[PDB]
Amino acid sequence: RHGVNRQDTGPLMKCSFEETVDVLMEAAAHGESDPMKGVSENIMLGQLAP
Amino acid sequence: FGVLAKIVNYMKTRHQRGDTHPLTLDEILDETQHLDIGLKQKQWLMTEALVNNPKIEVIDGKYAFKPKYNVRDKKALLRLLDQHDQRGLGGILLEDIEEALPNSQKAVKALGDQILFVNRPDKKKILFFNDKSCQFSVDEEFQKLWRSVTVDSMDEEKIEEYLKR
Amino acid sequence: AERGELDLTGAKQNTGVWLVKVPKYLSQQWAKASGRGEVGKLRIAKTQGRTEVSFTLNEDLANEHPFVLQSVGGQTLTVFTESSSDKLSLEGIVVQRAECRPAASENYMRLKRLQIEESSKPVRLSQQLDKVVTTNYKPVANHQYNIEYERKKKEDGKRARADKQHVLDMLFSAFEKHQYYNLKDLVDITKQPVVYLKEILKEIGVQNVKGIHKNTWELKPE
DNA sequence: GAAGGGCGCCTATAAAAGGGGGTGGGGGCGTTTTTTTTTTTTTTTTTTTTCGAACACTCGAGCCGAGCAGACGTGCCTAC
Repeated sequence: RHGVNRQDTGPLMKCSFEETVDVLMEAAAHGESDPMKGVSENIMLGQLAP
Repeated sequence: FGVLAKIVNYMKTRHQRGDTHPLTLDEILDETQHLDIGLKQKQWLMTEALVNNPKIEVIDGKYAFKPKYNVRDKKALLRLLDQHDQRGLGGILLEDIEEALPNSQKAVKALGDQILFVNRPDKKKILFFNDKSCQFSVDEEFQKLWRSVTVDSMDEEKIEEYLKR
Repeated sequence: AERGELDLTGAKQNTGVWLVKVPKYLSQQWAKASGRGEVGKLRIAKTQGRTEVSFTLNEDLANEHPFVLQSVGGQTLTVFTESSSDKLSLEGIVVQRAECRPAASENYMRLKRLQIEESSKPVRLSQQLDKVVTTNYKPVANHQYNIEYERKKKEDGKRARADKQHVLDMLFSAFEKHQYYNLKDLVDITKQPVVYLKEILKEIGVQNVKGIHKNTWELKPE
C-alpha cells in the first residue's frame, strides 16, 4: 500500500487501490493531472481501454 | 432593619409627594407607627441608622431626605451633555419620574424637541435620550437601506480598487 | 482516659487457659444446661507413649468426644477481656490449642443432614401458582388521591393579599432574620400569590441571582 | 366483631363571576456541585497471525564557532 502510491502514475489508479479518499484529497490539493493513459482509468471512465 | 426600611419607604413617599421638610425622630416613629419599637432600637437608629447613614440629610436639627443624594438639580443634564468626551447618561425612566415630576406631561411636548425613547430595561422598560442632523435622502428609505448594508463581504480593499479602475 | 487502660495482672501472674474447637451442635446441647452447673466432664488418660484426652457428656444433660491437640510453637495467643463496665483486662494466656473430634461418624451425618435442613431451607420458587388475576381492585377515586383531596378539604386554595400591611409585617419580620431569601421561602412564609409578592418586592426591594437561576431578594440594606 | 340495613353524599347539567392554581410554552444557563463517587463500560483486550511500516516526535549528544584569559611577544616610557 505505501509503496505503490509513490509511483508517478495518475491519481485515479492509486484510488482504485485501498487508499480511496486519501489519495484523491492529496491529488485535488496539489492539483495533479491524470492523463488517462493506463488500463484502469480508461475502464472506470468507460471509453475503450488501450 | 425592616422597621428602618419602613422609615425609608415613608420618606420615599414624602419625597415623591414633593416635600423634603425635616421631622423629628419621634414624629417619624409616629407616622411610621413604630413608636413602640423600644429604647434599644431607637438607640441603634440614633447611633447607626441616623448617623452612620451615608446619605442622610441633617437640616434644622432634624433628619431629612434619605432616598436620594446623587441629584438635586432636577433638570436635564445640559452640563453633562455639553461635553464632547464625557457626554451622556442613559437613565431609567422611573428615575426621572421619581426625581420630581412625572415625565409624561413634559414629554408629550418634549417628544419632538429634546427627548427620545428607546425600549431598554426590557422591551417594556424605557430609557430617555436625544438627537441632531436630518436624514440624508427622501426615499421609501427602509427598502433602499436594506439593499445598502454594504458588503461586509471581503475582497473589499479590492472592490474599491475595482471600483476606482 | 482510665477506660483505655489495660490491666496486666493476669499477664503478670502468667495465668494459662486452654483453647478448644467444638461443634456448634455440641455447644447447643450445652446451651440447654443454661449455666445451671456443668455440661459434663473431661477425662485424661495417659499411657507409655500416648495421652488420650476426651470429654464425656453429662448423663443428665444427655436426657465420648476425643480431643486432638494442635501446635502453638509458631504463634503466641492470649486472652483479654472486655467488660460491660467499660474496663479492659488481660485475664490470661492461651497455652494450648485443640480440636474436638466426633465419635459418631456416618450416622451423625443424618443429624448433620437434618442440621443442613435447618440452616438452608427457605422455599425457592417451589409451589408456583394456579390462580392468576386479582390486581386493580378498582379505586375509581385513587386512594392516596382521596387522602390528598381530603387534606385540600381543609381550608385551602385561598390566600391573604389582602392584609397587605400585615403581610408587609411578615416581610419586615423575615428580613430581620437574614439579608436575603429565596422566593420559595417567602411563598411558604406569607401564604400569598407569588405575582403579588413580586409586585411588592419590586416596590421595596431588588433581586440578586446566582448560578443556575438561583435568585434571592433583598430590601437593599444600608 | 360480623353483617345487613338505613341514611346521606356522590357524579351530570347549567351558568355566572372573582381569584388561586396548573400545565403549558418558551427561554435561560452550559451550571459546578452536591455527592450518590455513575449507568462511560473495558468491548474481546484479546482468541492474536499483528503488524508494517511511515511519519512524527522525544530527548540527548557532539562538533563547531565566538568570546575570554594567560602565556608569549611587542610596543612605549623612564633613567644613566
